[PDB]
Amino acid sequence: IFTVRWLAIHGIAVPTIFFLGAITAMQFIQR
Amino acid sequence: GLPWYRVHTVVINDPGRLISVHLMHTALVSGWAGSMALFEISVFDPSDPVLNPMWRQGMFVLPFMTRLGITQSWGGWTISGETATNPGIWSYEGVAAAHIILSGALFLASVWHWTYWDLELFRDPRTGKTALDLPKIFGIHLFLSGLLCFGFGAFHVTGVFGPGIWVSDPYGLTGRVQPVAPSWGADGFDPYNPGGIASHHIAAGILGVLAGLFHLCVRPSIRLYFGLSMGSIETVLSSSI
Amino acid sequence: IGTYQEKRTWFDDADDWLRQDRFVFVGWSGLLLFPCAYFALGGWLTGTTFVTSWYTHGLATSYLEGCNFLTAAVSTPANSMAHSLLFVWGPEAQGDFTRWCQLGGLWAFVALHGAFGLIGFMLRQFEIARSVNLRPYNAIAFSAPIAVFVSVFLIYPLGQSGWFFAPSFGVAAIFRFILFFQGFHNWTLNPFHMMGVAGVLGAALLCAIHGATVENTLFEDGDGANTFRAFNPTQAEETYSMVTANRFWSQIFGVAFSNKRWLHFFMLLVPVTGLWMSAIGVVGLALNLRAYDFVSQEIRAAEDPEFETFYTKNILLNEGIRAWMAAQDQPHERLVFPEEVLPRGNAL
Amino acid sequence: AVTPSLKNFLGSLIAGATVLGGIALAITAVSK
Amino acid sequence: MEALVYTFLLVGTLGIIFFSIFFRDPPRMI
Amino acid sequence: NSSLWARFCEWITSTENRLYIGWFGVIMIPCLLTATSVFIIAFIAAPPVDIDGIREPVSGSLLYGNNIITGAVIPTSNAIGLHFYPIWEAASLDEWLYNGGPYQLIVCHFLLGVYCYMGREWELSFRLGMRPWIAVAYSAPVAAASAVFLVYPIGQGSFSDGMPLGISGTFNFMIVFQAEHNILMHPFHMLGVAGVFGGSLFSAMHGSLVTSSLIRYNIVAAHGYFGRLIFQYASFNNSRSLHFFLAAWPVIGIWFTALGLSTMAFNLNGFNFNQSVVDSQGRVLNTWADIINRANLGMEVMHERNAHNFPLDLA
Amino acid sequence: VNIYGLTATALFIIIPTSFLLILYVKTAST
Amino acid sequence: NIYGLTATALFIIIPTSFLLILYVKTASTQ
Amino acid sequence: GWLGHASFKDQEGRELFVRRMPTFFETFPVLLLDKDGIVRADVPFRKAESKYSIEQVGVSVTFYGGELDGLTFTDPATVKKYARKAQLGEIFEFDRSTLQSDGVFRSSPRGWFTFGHVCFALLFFFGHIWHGARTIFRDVFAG
Amino acid sequence: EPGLVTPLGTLLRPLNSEAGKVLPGWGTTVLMAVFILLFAAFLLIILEIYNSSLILDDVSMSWETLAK
Amino acid sequence: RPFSDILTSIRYWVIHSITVPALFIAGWLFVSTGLAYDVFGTPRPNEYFTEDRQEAPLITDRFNALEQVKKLSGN
Amino acid sequence: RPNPNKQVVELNRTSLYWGLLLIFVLAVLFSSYIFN
Ligand code: CLA
Ligand code: CLA
Ligand code: CLA
Ligand code: CLA
Ligand SMILES: C=Cc1c(C)c2cc3nc(c4c5[nH]c(cc6nc(cc1[nH]2)C(C)=C6CC)c(C)c5C(=O)[C@@H]4C(=O)OC)[C@@H](CCC(=O)OC/C=C(\C)CCC[C@H](C)CCC[C@H](C)CCCC(C)C)[C@@H]3C
Ligand SMILES: CC(C)=CCC/C(C)=C/CC/C(C)=C/CC/C(C)=C/CC/C(C)=C/CC/C(C)=C/CC/C(C)=C/CC/C(C)=C/CC/C(C)=C/CC1=CC(=O)C(C)=C(C)C1=O
Ligand SMILES: CCCCCCCCCCCCCCCC(=O)OC[C@H](COP(=O)(O)OC[C@@H](O)CO)OC(=O)CCCCCCCCCCCCCCC
Ligand SMILES: CC1=C(/C=C/C(C)=C\C=C\C(C)=C\C=C\C=C(C)\C=C\C=C(C)\C=C\C2=C(C)CCCC2(C)C)C(C)(C)CCC1
Ligand SMILES: CC1=C(\C=C/C(C)=C/C=C/C(C)=C/C=C/C=C(C)/C=C/C=C(C)/C=C/C2=C(C)CCCC2(C)C)C(C)(C)CCC1
Ligand SMILES: [Fe+2]
Repeated sequence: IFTVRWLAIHGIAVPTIFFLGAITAMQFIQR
Repeated sequence: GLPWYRVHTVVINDPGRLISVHLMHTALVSGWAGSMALFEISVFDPSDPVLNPMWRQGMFVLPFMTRLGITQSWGGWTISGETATNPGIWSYEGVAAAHIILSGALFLASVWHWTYWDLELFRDPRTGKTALDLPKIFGIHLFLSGLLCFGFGAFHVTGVFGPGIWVSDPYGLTGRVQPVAPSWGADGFDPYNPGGIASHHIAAGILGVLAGLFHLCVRPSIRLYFGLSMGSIETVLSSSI
Repeated sequence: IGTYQEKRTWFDDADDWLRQDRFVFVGWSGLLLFPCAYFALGGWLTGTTFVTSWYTHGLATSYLEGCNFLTAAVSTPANSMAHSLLFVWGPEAQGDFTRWCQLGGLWAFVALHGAFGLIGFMLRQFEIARSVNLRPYNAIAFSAPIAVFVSVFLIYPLGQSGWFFAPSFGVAAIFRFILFFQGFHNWTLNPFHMMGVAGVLGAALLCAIHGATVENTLFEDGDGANTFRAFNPTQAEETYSMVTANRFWSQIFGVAFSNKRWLHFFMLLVPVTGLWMSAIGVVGLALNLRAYDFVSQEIRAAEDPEFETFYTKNILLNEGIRAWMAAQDQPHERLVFPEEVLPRGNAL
Repeated sequence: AVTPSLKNFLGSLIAGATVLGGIALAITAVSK
Repeated sequence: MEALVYTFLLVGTLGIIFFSIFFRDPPRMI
Repeated sequence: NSSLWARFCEWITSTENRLYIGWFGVIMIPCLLTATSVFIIAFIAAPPVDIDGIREPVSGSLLYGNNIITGAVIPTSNAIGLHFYPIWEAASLDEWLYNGGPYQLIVCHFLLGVYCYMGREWELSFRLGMRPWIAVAYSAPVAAASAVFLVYPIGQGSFSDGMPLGISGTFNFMIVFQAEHNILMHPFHMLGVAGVFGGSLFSAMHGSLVTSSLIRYNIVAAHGYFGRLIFQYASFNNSRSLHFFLAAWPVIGIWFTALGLSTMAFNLNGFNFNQSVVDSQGRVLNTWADIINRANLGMEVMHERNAHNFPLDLA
Repeated sequence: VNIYGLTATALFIIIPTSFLLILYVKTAST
Repeated sequence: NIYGLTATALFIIIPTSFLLILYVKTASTQ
Repeated sequence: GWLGHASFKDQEGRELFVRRMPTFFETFPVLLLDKDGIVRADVPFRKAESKYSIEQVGVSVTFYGGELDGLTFTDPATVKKYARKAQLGEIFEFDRSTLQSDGVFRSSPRGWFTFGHVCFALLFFFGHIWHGARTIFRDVFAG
Repeated sequence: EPGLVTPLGTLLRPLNSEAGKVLPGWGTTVLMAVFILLFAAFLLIILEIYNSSLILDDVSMSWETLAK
Repeated sequence: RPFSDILTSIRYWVIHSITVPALFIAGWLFVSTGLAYDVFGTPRPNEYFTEDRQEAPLITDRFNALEQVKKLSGN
Repeated sequence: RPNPNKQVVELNRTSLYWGLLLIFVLAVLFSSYIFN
């Protein structure tokens, strides 16, 4: 389960989705 | 045969021509040093040392000679503008002539070593082939380097036997060649502390002597010997570069 | 197991595990490449997404502040820091994180971890080449990008007053850096940059011609019009006619390649030399050793008021760039230029 | 005399040593 | 003087190009 | 035997000549030689040319206190505009020199020469039984040259805005163009830069990989090496596909950058991002785009010293 | 106009040219 | 001095290059 | 020789200082500014009209120490020339006739040494890379 | 065939004689690694002191050190 | 476990459908709650210009920049 | 004693043309800066 492929994929994916959500949220803050 | 960029590869497989070629290069370097010293001494104008110093007249090798003690000249002038009481043998012209003579001697030695390349020293008695024990050569040369470093640090910079190095005030108003007392404290690692140079050279000479003795006595490990290609002359070139 | 058939230790087991073939080749150099490159990318992204440059440069550069992809960057530290390594535990940041990010240390973090990632990547290329038993010409080629990165991001800021004058990791920031060199260093006139641009354009030209020539001299190795399918990767026969291409290019241009090895080595050699020469030029710029002016033409222009060349017009444009840009480019100088002293074409 | 900068430097050294030891422990454990 | 030097350099480069185009080594066994 | 014309056309369309004199060649050769001769003569010696049209000339000849770097063939005078200015239309040869005729002559003959050069490339491709698409690849630099020398003067309404034929002229033209149009912020210039950098990268990589695999025609080991390196297995395992990609990348990049040039020729500039990030009160916050704007403003004020006389640069 | 520039240019033109001619003649004779 | 220095340099270099080329041509065929 | 320290004061007697030239700028405009930092005078570019020109504000220069000790010039041309020469730091006398000096600055041996040795180190990096690659891959290179 | 013989060569023969001999196993590689780590720490100390990123009370890190 | 088998398995889908939206809402809250402005020190769109300075900040000394950045920020 | 390590350098006409072109192009590029 905890193979190197899993580590690489999840380490690249989890921050990616977190930052995508962050950017989508920042799209709506009024200036 | 070989392209124009491999012509010097013919020397890789025999030590004698390697010695000759290295001697030739060293002779060329010494000759350049002597010639440049003579040229700069010819061009230098010591009339005004406060508004026309050496760095204002595009001097390159002159500051390097001045840094280690050589200040007087055979022309009757010092670098501080004062008259030369006694120039002595070790003057700018003397240093240049010494370098030229060394270049010539090295050139002659290079010619001799090129002529006689087949020497029994380079052949291993086990197989009768040209082979060099690189670890032991490195040990000997490291021992020599450590000895020279310790000597320079303890006898020249310190002023016990040699003249000393150049020391100046922070604003560069009154600077002269003075002996320095080595500083073994934390301030010895301050780059602007002159005593740090002497302390460094003494300590590094001692450690280099110890390391040379070690590398002279202890043989390398087989794993390390094969991993780093210690039997090949080209790895030494890469590490040295 | 070696030459003398000796025992096995921790190093042997680690070597067997690390070099084991899989989807993601780790290798010995992986331990250096993967974390450093990962943190370089992460720092760049988290800086261009949240961190600002208000306190270091007086600019707003982030997605949070309202900048888009083109006008977002990780700005360099303030000029007050000079050449401080700017560690998070360093005396400047005193261990604080939010101050450290606010103080500009993230640029140093990204740059240093990226440089070590580049070193690890070249080591990985060497390891792969050794494993596959091939000459490591790829590492020799990759030497040039490392030289360019070292010259521009490390040596040049060290030669200057601090990290402030380093390029900032952003599109508009890179454009600012380019215009700054144009205005101040006259970087277009430096012969080393000329040789570098010649090498880069020649590399692009060689790529285009090689591709077109190979694709337009194929052998009819199959049926149909789609030639891509008429190729067996395991075949031992050449897929294009070298003789026909040689004759065509010798009759069109005048000289043509006749050796495949020499041709591909030339393709390798041109861009590497170009960027190495560019790196040497930037190294020269780091010490203000500028190929700025031609003394003869400057003297002639000063003496003769009717003497105009494109060189003098370029000099005037550089002066205008400097005067109109230094007011906001370098806040630490606190320059306040009156509107009456700024160079300006009097015609209006 | 000890200095806060020196204390932070020693903390950085021990932190880097711990990171390197963790990497070594991980590769040793996975290897066998 | 310098203009003559530049002209000589350019003429020499063009002559080298001409010689390379025409007086080339014939290619064999491409 | 055969008539005179038959022998002439056999000689022209002969692959036994050292250099192929195609039917496109019969026009390429005279135009190119004429342009070369005029360019060399003007570069070596030519009087100052009134580029700005405001009765002040600039010198760009070696015999007029210039060197190789700063020498150039000055573009045509602004007063001429887009009018055809051949030699026979000038009252005297010295007037033709003063107004800047040689630039126009060289540009026209050179454009004709390069078009016929592309045609000749196609022709010799046809005569040797090759697939005729080398000319398509060659069209990208041809398109760029046409946009630089012809389309931009047409859009701007004068030949004085074209690229001078000199090393310093290139830099002056680039600084002018960035000042007036913001070339750096255009997506097409970004695509051109990407194409050039990628061309260099792929050239170096392909050369290294092929040379390394030419042991005592590329073997499959290089594909495995590339797959292991950048984790792109099966991305390029067909030699024809790889070489087609090598040809396609820089050509497309240069096509797009030339199109961006021709687009700006008609006053369609790049992206504008000055005064975008605004404080809550309403104050403007500077951005790197604003520093680029400041540099452009500095370039623009010293653009023409004594040519303009109205506040806005409509020309 | 300085002697140094002209002599440096002349030497840089001539010496590598002589070296290359030496090597080419050696190759062609063999 | 430019005339004399240039003449001396050319007289030293060119004939020596010619002689060296001839000798290297000769020495190639053992 | 040394011309002595130059002090600039306007008609009101307020002390003014020239903004020293930073290392980046090949050419820097000359600005006379008060102790607070607000610019009080400047040279109007080349052929521009100004409200803070040297003659309009009436700036005077006094020299303390050096060759010109005690002198006080008021000619606007002289004041402008000395302000231009003082924006570069201390004012010195030069004789650009013995060596036919061009007038543009050169670099000290420090800069030349640094440039040469950094370039040599950068090239020797590639040398190390190439020779190490040859050593590690001797088998494939030889045959 | 034998090479040339010199008294200096005879004297220096033992230095180059023992060529190719190795110590079986890993030898003293661990000691080498320890010394490398110590040298890296020392170099970091030097670089930080010189960079002013590590301030020590005794050191001054300026030209005024020459005034001591 | 080829990627085809990875996609096919329903356990991966059910374990990711409870985590992916969790991460998305975590990021959305991180932006919305204002924690991003605090952790990274990015000024809020109302505190760019404080009445004390009304101008862009300019750090002066490196050693004492820790206090200077906070006093400039108004903190 | 004759040296076994004996080899001869070769330089075909293409290499000569490349070298001449390189040196002449370098001279052309750097002459303007050398003369100044
Ligand atoms: C004993 C003979 C001798 C003596 C007394 C001198 C003395 C001098 N030489 Mg000369 N020289 C000599 C031999 C000698 N040279 C030879 C044989 C050569 C040919 C290679 C030269 C080539 C030469 C040149 C080209 C120049 C001089 C210069 C000088 C002057 C400055 C020296 C200096 O700054 O060194 C400083 C030396 C160093 C900084 C070397 C550092 C060595 C590194 C750090 C060692 C690192 C590797 C080490 C082994 C690692 C282990 C360390 C430890 C563990 C053991 C001085 C008058 C200069 C000058 O102005 O005179 C014209 C100059 O430009 N010399
Ligand atoms: C192999 C991977 C790798 C590499 C090469 C680097 C390299 C670097 N990092 Mg990164 N980093 C990494 C992994 C890595 N890091 C990881 C995994 C993390 C997450 C924890 C970080 C987090 C991180 C941060 C947060 C920062 C860095 C920084 C740095 C830089 C300074 C390093 C330093 O001062 O260490 C010094 C220490 C060593 C080099 C260790 C050497 C140990 C010696 C050899 C032995 C000494 C004896 C031992 C310690 C016993 C001590 C005894 C004691 C009790 C007296 C440098 C570019 C800093 C930087 O430059 O950013 C601006 C910084 O702020 N890194
Ligand atoms: C300690 C330094 C050192 C030493 C001993 C060597 C030794 C060697 N190198 Mg290495 N090399 C070095 C540094 C060194 N190199 C550096 C720094 C670089 C990067 C530039 C290289 C790049 C390099 C390559 C790419 C190749 C070698 C090759 C070789 C071998 C043959 C060289 C030859 O015949 O050239 C003969 C050279 C000429 C006949 C003409 C050279 C003319 C140039 C322009 C220099 C002109 C003289 C110069 C101005 C003098 C000043 C030098 C400066 C340092 C002061 C030989 C084993 C070759 C090899 O091993 O092939 C199998 C090879 O392919 N080297
Ligand atoms: C681009 C960088 C680069 C690359 C690709 C290589 C590549 C190579 N080197 Mg060279 N080398 C380099 C830089 C480089 N070197 C530098 C800078 C030095 C110091 C002068 C050396 C010294 C050196 C020696 C002495 C030898 C090699 C050897 C080798 C070969 C074996 C690999 C090896 O030993 O790696 C060595 C490891 C590295 C290059 C990277 C290690 C990086 C670690 C993580 C240190 C990090 C410290 C710390 C975290 C930094 C924090 C402080 C920071 C903020 C300043 C290979 C061809 C050997 C060889 O060819 O033998 C046949 C050999 O004997 N190299
Ligand atoms: C802008 C131009 C440019 C870019 C972007 C680029 C990029 C790349 N080239 C690579 C390779 C190469 N490039 C080569 C020759 C060249 N490359 C050139 C120009 C470029 N090369 C040129 C001109 C040449 C001719 C010599 C070769 C010969 C190779 C390879 O072998 C290699 C490859 O296999 O290609 C696929 C890859 C190395 C990946 C890597 O280091 O992973 C590790 C990741 C690291 C180290 C992190 C990078 C850290 C950087 C330095 C700092 C952070 C940068 C930010 C994250 C992004 C900044 C954004 C900007 C807008 C500022 C990567 C795709
Ligand atoms: C009076 C006069 C004349 C006035 C003009 C004055 C004037 C302005 C002169 C200009 C001065 C001038 C020359 C300036 C340039 C100076 C300059 C920048 C020099 C660069 C110097 C230098 C060392 C650069 C380093 C980088 C470098 C090595 C660049 C080399 C670039 C280069 C030569 C690229 C190759 C270009 C090119 C045309 C390649 C074509 C190759 C080709 C024919 C392939 C054909 C082909 C393809 C196949 O695929 C196959 C299969 C076969 C078989 C085959 O054949
Ligand atoms: C109508 C068209 C008329 C001709 C158009 C112009 C053609 C010019 C051709 C010049 C080729 C010169 C090659 C010499 C060296 C030579 O003879 O090369 C020969 C070489 C072929 O070598 P081989 O493949 O035979 O080599 C086999 C190996 O075993 C040994 O090399 O051709 C190339 O490398 C192609 C690259 C040419 C690159 C040319 C760049 C352009 C010239 C440089 C810029 C000039 C500026 C002048 C400014 C004043
Ligand atoms: C090009 C160049 C370069 C290089 C340089 C060099 C390297 C030089 C060298 C030089 C040299 C290297 C020189 C030498 C010289 C010498 C001389 C000039 C003379 C001599 C004389 C004499 C007279 C002597 C004699 C003798 C002797 C030897 C001793 C004994 C006795 C007798 C007498 C025998 C570079 C790249 C850097 C860059 C710049 C330019
Ligand atoms: C720094 C660091 C840290 C932290 C954190 C991290 C490491 C992070 C990372 C992070 C990351 C790593 C992130 C990432 C992100 C990513 C992203 C965010 C992406 C995005 C993308 C996009 C958005 C796309 C878009 C597009 C495209 C391109 C395609 C299609 C079209 C479109 C447009 C859609 C710490 C302090 C702890 C430690 C040290 C280091
Ligand atoms: Fe290919």
